[PDB]
Amino acid sequence: EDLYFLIKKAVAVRKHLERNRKDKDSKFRLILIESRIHRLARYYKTVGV
Amino acid sequence: ESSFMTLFPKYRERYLKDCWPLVTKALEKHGIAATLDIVEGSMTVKTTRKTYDPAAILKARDLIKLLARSVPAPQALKILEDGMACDIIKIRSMVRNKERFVKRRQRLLGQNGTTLKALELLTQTYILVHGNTVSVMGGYKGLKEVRRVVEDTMNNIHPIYLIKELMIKRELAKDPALAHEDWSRYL
Amino acid sequence: TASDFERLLLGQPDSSELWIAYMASQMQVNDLSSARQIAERALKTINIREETEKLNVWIAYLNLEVAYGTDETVQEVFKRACTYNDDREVHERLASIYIQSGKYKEAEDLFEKIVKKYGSEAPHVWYNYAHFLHTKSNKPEQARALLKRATQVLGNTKDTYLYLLPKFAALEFRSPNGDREQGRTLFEKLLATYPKRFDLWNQLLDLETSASSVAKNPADPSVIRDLFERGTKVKGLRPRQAKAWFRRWAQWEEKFGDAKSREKVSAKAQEWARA
Amino acid sequence: LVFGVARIFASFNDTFVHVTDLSGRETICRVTGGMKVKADRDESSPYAAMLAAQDVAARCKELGITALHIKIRATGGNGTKTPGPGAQSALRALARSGMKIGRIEDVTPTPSDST
RNA sequence: GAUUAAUAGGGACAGUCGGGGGCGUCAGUAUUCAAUUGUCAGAGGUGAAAUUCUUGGAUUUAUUGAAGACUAACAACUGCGAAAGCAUUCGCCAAGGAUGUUUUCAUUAAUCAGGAACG
Repeated sequence: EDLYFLIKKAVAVRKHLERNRKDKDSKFRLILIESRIHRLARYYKTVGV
Repeated sequence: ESSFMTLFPKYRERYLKDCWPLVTKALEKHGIAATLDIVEGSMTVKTTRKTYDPAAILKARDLIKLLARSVPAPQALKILEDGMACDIIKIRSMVRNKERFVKRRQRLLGQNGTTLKALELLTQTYILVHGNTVSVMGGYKGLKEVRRVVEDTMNNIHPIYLIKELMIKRELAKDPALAHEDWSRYL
Repeated sequence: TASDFERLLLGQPDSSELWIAYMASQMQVNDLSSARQIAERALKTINIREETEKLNVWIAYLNLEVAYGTDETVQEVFKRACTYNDDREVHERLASIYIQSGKYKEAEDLFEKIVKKYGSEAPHVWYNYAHFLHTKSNKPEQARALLKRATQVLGNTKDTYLYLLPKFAALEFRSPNGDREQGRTLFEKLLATYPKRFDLWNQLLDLETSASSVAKNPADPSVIRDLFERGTKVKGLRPRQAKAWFRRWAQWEEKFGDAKSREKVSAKAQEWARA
Repeated sequence: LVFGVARIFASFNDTFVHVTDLSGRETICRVTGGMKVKADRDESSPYAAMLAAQDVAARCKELGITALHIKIRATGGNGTKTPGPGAQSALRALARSGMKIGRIEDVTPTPSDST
């Protein structure tokens, strides 16, 4: 599923961020993809999932 | 035989072709040969045996580097005089900010080049601004002074302050009674 | 047992102390590859953010391999510890580990390679090198040669210069083979090159009124009285710092017990306050 | 035909004529503008260069080298990379003082690093 | 029981693109320090000067050692990153743009009060 691929990329980016936590542009990539997680998770929780 | 060479670009090629006979004329006058390669774009200057002047080959290497940097051609032939000497000041690594470098280079340029004309009249030089580099000329004292001026206008001291200091320099140098002390109280 | 251990790892999967207790129990029962598996699964299943927990498992793995492993696996886990954690930190921990384990020669080689790599910006690594040589290896001349290399490697920023030289001087004051006379050498040159730093004067007074002669653990009251006099005689003292230095002199003469000198501190304080 | 190495360090305020061996290790002779005119303003002058050049030319002809290969540099670290009036006048006066040149080579210590 | 498949979505895959980021690695010079020699009277600054170093040898010539710094000439009416910004080689790690597809849930969309990350 699309949300499943998004949370896959989310945990991959989180793994790289904890590999080097002083990578703040990739931290910004992480907060962007987390905002996308929140939005699509709510919008596909409204339907019943 | 002792050879110097460099490479000119493909917008300067037409310049060098329609502008070459005077370069090779003055250099035959100094007894040195030179030709123009077009399929590669190199100017090759070759000292002959009839070269009575030994400085003419170093002056010719300075010629070929100014014509590679697209300095005007018989200004570069005016380098064949005694007190003339070229110099280049890179400023793209002196200024670390892109837009501040652009603003400082056009602050150097000034309104309609009036500050450029004032500098070259005050220091008896020629100034060319080739973007990241600046081509300067003149007597060696003038060379030191214009290197000082370009580093201050890159360190954001204004050329109107520098022309103030240079005209005060000029007047306090031409009067003879004040010949040697520290004149920083006037500047 | 393993079942209770799996229960507590189900209860607290983050808990690296119970992780190293688990692999510690497995290094007691001597299945060392199983202990390797425990620490690997620790690095996998501990919650990701907890850097102190993961580096605790890292340090435990380094101790495990320098104890029961071999040179090849200590270098390999050294490498992966670098690529997963802070490089200078894991080098410092392997330095301390070799210090505890007594492998002082390969310790020295790692000290060399860390002072080549991270000697550009870290003063504590040169401090630990000098600490090693004023401890076990007994090379104080080589340590001050390292100090020359240190003022070579670092910038001339105030933290680097004026904090590596007093740290070295303090190490000389705290190690008897380091020669508190070399400590006074460094501090005399420091007060020469900057006579305006009353915090450095105060720190010199601290280490001189502290246990300076480590071979028998006293302070030295003659040169203490001398340096208190010179500190009263240098220029730049604000009245608060002057009162603080007079209080420090008075309290040192109270620990000494010389009431004549205590009275002299009070008389010096009043004749200085008269201004 | 003996060859030599004359290295020039012609800054804008001083000028060093300095002949060394072909290896560049044994300094044969060295003359400056203070051994010349020694005027702290005229310390870099084409005339002072002429004086230094005839001095070293007379000495290198006293020791019989008859030829050179000149090495040219300037303040190549951060200052200007061009040589000076001392350099041009000195080489002119040298090859007017008589010896023959082989190849000419100017090597200035350029940086890839400056700031 | 379930529409056009949107000339708005997000994704997947493949070839790519990037002086984008982080970590390490590889060089390159120039400067400073130190040494070794050849030194052998100034050097050094200036518009003139002065300070200063200078028979234990300055400045120089050459070879090394150590250090920090930055990546010149290619360098742009360019390229990448939202910005500040980004220029040696190589490697690793995620990410991002465009292209194309015989790829899918079919409103998920757009805007910013409050607030939050990077300078």
